Formats: sequence, C-alpha cells, structure tokens
Amino acid sequence: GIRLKDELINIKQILEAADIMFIYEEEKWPENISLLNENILSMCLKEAVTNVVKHSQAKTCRVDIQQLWKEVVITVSDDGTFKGEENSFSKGHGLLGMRERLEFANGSLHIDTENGTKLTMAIPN
Ligand SMILES: Nc1ncnc2c1ncn2[C@@H]1O[C@H](COP(=O)(O)OP(=O)(O)OP(=O)(O)O)[C@@H](O)[C@H]1O
Ligand SMILES: [Mg+2]
Repeated sequence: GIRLKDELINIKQILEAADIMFIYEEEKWPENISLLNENILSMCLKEAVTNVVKHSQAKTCRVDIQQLWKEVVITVSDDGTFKGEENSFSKGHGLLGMRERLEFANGSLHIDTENGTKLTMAIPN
C-alpha cells in the first residue's frame, strides 16, 4: 500500500540513518504501472534495503528504478560483503519471499553476490 515514490523517501532516510551513502538519479521512471505491481515493488525495495542495512556492512547503496521494454526493473546494489550461505533462499525469509511474490506476478528476482550484493527485481508493465 506504499507508492514507490514514497518508498524511495523511506529508503533515503533509512540509509542515511545507517551511515550508508545512497546513490539514486531518476531515469526512465515508469509512465504507468498498475497500483498492484507498484505496491509489490515498494515492498521488495523496502526489503532489499532492510537487508543492506542489517547485513552488508556497506558504505554505499545504489538504487535504479527503470521502465525497460515490458518490465519495471529495480536494482539495489551495495558494496559490503554478502553474508548468506551458498543457497540463501529459505522459507520464511525475505529473499525467497520476494522471489515467490514477484514470480507469482510473472516477474523475477536475481542476485549477484560477487562484488558486494546486487538484487535485480522485475515485474511486468
Ligand atoms: N545485502 C546483503 N548483504 C549481505 N548479506 C545479505 C544481504 N541480503 C541478504 N543477505 C544474507 O542473506 C541471508 C538471507 O536474507 P533474507 O532477507 O532472506 O533473510 P533475513 O534478512 O536474514 O531475514 P528476514 O528477511 O526474514 O528479516 C541473510 O541472513 C544474510 O546472510
Ligand atoms: Mg531479509
């Protein structure tokens, strides 16, 4: 029930309070996304950033939110170190939670944990 523009403000506050530099510049903002898919993305954006704050030990977090072809794509990257096991998608927790909720919406969640942690989340639009 959170607009994505409002969630952006929440994550700026959370990252600043955690002494993590937030890097965001508006580019290709979605011109129309369903209120459902927008709200799913707000929830996933919040969780991606909760994870940065709780686990990463990052000094920087970069967020991109772009309409690309038939998807809205959100990427959240940080320059800390990934703390999870080889398979970090477990029942009852946010990575698998976000992936399952996105996939139900015919979207996707990918993760790269080489240079810190980067989450790419996409949903139809
Ligand atoms: N940005 C990150 N940086 C470092 N480690 C991370 C990051 N995101 C996730 N992890 C690791 O992946 C694990 C699983 O993440 P997940 O969000 O599924 O669970 P959680 O945050 O521990 O619990 P919950 O999401 O239920 O509050 C984390 O416990 C942590 O070890
Ligand atoms: Mg989590």
